[PDB]
Amino acid sequence: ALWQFNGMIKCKIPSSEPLLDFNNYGCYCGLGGSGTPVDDLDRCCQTHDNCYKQAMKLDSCKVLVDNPYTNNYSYSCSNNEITCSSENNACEAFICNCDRNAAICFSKVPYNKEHKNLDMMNC
Ligand SMILES: [Ca+2]
Ligand SMILES: [Ca+2]
Repeated sequence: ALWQFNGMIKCKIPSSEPLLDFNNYGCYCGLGGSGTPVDDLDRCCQTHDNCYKQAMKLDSCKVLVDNPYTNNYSYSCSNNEITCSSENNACEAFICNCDRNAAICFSKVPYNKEHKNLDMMNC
């Protein structure tokens, strides 16, 4: 679920405010997205967007009770490291990994403030 994804980002980037810093950035970070990514962070979000699209088409996930935004899974944060629990079912496990990869990607790229709130004519 989104609140668990927020927890993962914090696990990796303690000094961030997830829902604020990674929203309305580039052509892909935030609800929706399309066009040419403007930088590396924008590319992480393009990848995460595609992962969620795949999860919504997974057979093990029930239509739209098991969606990525509200499906809770089991995970743990150990020394700024993220672990998806083996007690999770198939659908829960795929979503946990989408979030895990994004949290890591975010922690490995630069944040360019000049790319906040760009108009669509630039994508
Ligand atoms: Ca997006
Ligand atoms: Ca669940």
